[PDB]
Amino acid sequence: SLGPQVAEGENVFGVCHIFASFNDTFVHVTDLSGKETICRVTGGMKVKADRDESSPYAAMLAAQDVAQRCKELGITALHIKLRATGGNRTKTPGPGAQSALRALARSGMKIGRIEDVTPIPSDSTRRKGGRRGRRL
Amino acid sequence: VVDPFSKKDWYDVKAPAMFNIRNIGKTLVTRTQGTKIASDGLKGRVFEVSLADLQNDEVAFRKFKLIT
Amino acid sequence: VNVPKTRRTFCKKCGKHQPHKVTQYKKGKDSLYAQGKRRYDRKQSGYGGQTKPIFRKKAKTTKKIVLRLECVEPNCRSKRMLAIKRCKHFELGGDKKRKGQVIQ
Amino acid sequence: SRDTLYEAVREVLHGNQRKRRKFLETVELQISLKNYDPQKDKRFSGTVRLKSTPRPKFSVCVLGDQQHCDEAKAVDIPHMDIEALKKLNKNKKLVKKLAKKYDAFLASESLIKQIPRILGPGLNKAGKFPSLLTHNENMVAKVDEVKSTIKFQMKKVLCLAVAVGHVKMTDDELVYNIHLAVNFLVSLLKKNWQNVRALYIKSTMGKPQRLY
Amino acid sequence: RDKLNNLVLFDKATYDKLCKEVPNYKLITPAVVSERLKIRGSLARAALQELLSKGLIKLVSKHRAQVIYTRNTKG
RNA sequence: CAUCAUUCUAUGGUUACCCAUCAUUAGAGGAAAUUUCCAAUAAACUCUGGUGUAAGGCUUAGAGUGAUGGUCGAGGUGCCCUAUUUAGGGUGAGGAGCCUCGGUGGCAGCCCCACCAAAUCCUCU
RNA sequence: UAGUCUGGCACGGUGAAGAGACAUGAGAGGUGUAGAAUAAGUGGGAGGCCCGGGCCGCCGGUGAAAUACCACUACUCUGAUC
RNA sequence: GCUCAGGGAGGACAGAAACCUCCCGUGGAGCAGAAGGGCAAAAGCUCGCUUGAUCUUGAUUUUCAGUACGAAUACAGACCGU
Repeated sequence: SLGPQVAEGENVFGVCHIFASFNDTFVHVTDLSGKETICRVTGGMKVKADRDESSPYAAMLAAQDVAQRCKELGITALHIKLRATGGNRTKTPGPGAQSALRALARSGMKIGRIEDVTPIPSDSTRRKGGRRGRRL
Repeated sequence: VVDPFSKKDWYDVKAPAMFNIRNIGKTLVTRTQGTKIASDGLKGRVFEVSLADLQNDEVAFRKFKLIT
Repeated sequence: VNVPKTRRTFCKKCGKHQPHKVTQYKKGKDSLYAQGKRRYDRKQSGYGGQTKPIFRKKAKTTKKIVLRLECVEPNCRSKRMLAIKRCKHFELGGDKKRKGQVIQ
Repeated sequence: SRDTLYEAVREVLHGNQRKRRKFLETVELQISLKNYDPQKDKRFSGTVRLKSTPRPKFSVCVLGDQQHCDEAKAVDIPHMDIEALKKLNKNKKLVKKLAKKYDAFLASESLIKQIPRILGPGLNKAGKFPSLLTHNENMVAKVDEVKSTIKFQMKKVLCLAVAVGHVKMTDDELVYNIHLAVNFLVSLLKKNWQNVRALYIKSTMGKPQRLY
Repeated sequence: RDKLNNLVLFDKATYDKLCKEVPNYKLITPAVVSERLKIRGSLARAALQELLSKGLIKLVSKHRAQVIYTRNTKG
């Protein structure tokens, strides 16, 4: 947590890999690369009941705990890669996505570039569930 | 029981001269700790750098994988 | 049974009755240089297999509990063994049995 | 353990070069100790006897009312009776000066129990122990602590500091502060294996010298 | 649980407190005098008919439900 | 009548060493939630001795006197749950270890009342 | 008990790199209150110092214990090797 | 020092059975256990103090070969308890 970085105005970047599935939300800051990571706290790490692991509140608590951990190391700004469950599963990002991004837009982190890395298959394997689907 | 982030050297990422904006960002790496070397586990990192961050005033829908 | 940790009994060296300190006897560790254990290993070593009997037909379940009497008067400090009859349960000055007391 | 030097024990008259001071000097000595335990009963205590008058200069008080009154009147002693010892040892808490004042006391024989009251062993459990013996010898018995052995104790720094010699006496009894010191503290040996590495021989004050 | 046991007649110290410290206030109501000085509400009314005819209080409002007194005026 | 603090004494006290504490070794023991009881059950930690490490009165008996014919005041002291989290909502039992007469406010300092913490935590619930 | 598996010793050698040790020669290096003063720790000691002359002392005071000038070992990080 | 099992007669609550007295009470109870023997100012019951369940030579009895072991009986020398 001591870098020879110029301290005033010139920003120090990481990229936060916000992976919002429908049953958990992962706010995970890494470097510019992704190879070395900085902070990772999830929805389920904060709120201790399984149904509100994916709540937008649980994802907010995470991104607040991410951001204040990220200011100790002095990574000022964040690039963003938003991600849904993806593959053959759902491409619409989870409910915790926006609240978690807003949480480190309210914390004090500068926002770099936002994109989707939702692992979109060109052409997929077979999907879990039947011919007749997931009945209820 | 100990901080792993205590022992992170902070290295600069240079873009080749064909691009305008030189400095890309900052890459924390664990120091040489006996066998495994700082430069060793650093010489294959991809950087997904947008053109707008790399060339001065141009399109911001093009990215460039640059490896150390 | 139950034996008290104190016993005003005969001390051989003192030649009188003096108060002793009662403690349960245990075995010592077998010396590796006792003549029998030396003879054993010389015989046991090499080929021939087990040379002397291994007792297996274990019949009795309790010991003759032995007391290690120790003279309290600090010039003497002489000791002797005091073997008592076989008993399963055994304690040193546990809880004196009382009379006119309710068994609840 | 054995130092074994007795070879050509002179050249300690090279004193005018090692010294350029003026005053009362004490030719002190420190010994190299290795692999010793501070906390446990690793015991390095008692006294190592010198025969050859080292002459330690400290504040001495001797308690009695005997021949040792008029025997020590030829020493110029402050000889004191029992009815001045109460005000010496009453004020031990409030009065901010060091109350004992004099860095030696005494328990006698014929006065065997000098004082075993609350005003007595209050003194033998703060330092400066009333240790020196004055049985019925009655020929010196005062100056024979300032003329007798040098002392050593154990503490939790693994080291030792002791005063062996002096400026005042000639350089023939100061090698008898080596001869009758190192002949003992070699033979003074328990299983603190080969404790004597080497002997950092000193003047009072000056440049390094080596014997062993 | 907690049982407040007030004085029906004045302890010597409490009348020494009531005939000293009560006119030093800005209000004299028979419920504050009762609450504060550990005396009774009816007794605190009986105290202030006597201190009325001493001329050391000030009768501002008197009603059956609520009588109010205050300190004697500055001048 | 009880307990502590004080000095004065007493043929008294082991000084390479006494005692309160810190610790480990040597034994005895529960209320309650849970009902309808029965006899259990099963801790937490206290009491007395050894030994050992800082200061320095011991623990014995007599007398004078600190604070009470009756004392301390007499009050803070936990866990549990919650996106009212400098706050709100619970209500069980029984065990040892600590600031001092607080500061501020309101009719001020007394009587009251408010409001901000000191070290509390272990177990059968 | 054959064989089998396993560890050690010998045959059994060269060269580098890393690490944990350890001897050699060093710097930084300790803060119950309080004394004006980050009191490692003992043997000091009212005694020194330099260009005829001054300072650190001593006491006052915290504590079981206070420097100038002689040395050593306790013990925490760095750091060089025939 | 006491007398037990059991019975009779009484006595608030109290009944077939709690407790309290008086009377009868040869053992009809009890003495750790199997059974037999023994036992009433005791060998039982309740208290008091205790460690003779200690130390030591021999002899003897029981089984018996008249050998061991176990168990036992009379002494003797100590030291002890009551």
